[PDB]
Amino acid sequence: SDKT
Amino acid sequence: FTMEFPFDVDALFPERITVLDQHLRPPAVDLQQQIMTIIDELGKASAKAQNLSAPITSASRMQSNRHVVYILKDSSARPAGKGAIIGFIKVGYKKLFVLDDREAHNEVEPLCILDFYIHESVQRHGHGRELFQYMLQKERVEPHQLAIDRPSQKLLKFLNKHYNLETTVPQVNNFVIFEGFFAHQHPP
Ligand SMILES: *SCCNC(=O)CCNC(=O)[C@H](O)C(C)(C)COP(=O)(O)OP(=O)(O)OC[C@H]1O[C@@H](n2cnc3c(N)ncnc32)[C@H](O)[C@@H]1OP(=O)(O)O
Repeated sequence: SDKT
Repeated sequence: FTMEFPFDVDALFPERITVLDQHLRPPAVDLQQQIMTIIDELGKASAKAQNLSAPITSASRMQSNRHVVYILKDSSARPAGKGAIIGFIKVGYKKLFVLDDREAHNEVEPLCILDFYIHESVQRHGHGRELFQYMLQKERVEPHQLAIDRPSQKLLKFLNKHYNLETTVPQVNNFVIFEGFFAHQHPP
């Protein structure tokens, strides 16, 4: 995930 | 990001939806930097819309990953006469391990929705659905085969409304999947  | 740029978007992007990869090839005075600027601004706007402290989409990130971005231009005439950009969706395949409802961890490599944004002023005008449909067709995937990186609630409502998608087993890896994802399940 890049949102974490 | 206002949708408009100090250069001609219609000249840059002749097609309604333009698909770009890590090479950021202009469709065929630095056209590539025009594309890079559009992606940079889109990524900053999306981050702000999702309450993120920094962008997850940018020109440099496109160049260093194996993601694909679909950019929707405005098909109407704008007063300033140089076209405009409505929004984008960014996808990429990722290796994941996902838990099903039968206690199994499954190794998978689905197409993932990684970023998705339509300018605030023109949300709820059907542009998101148009862009999503184009992406499904080109990628040759059905909606229940997707994983999504930390979807917003807005996107979950969108997916339920348009595709009847319902979330399935929750994961520990920040991705969301929908009923039908697993081989023993059935889509909506
Ligand atoms: S995971 C990151 C997803 N991106 C964002 O959350 C960024 C902000 N939102 C957007 O960029 C767009 O609103 C997205 C989510 C990309 C959807 O695109 P559109 O707004 O163009 O969608 P359509 O007009 O095609 O479909 C409208 C239906 O989508 C859901 N929806 C849109 N906006 C909202 C809000 N604010 N709150 C809840 N749901 C929302 C709804 O199902 C909407 O249908 P309604 O009958 O109007 O509720």
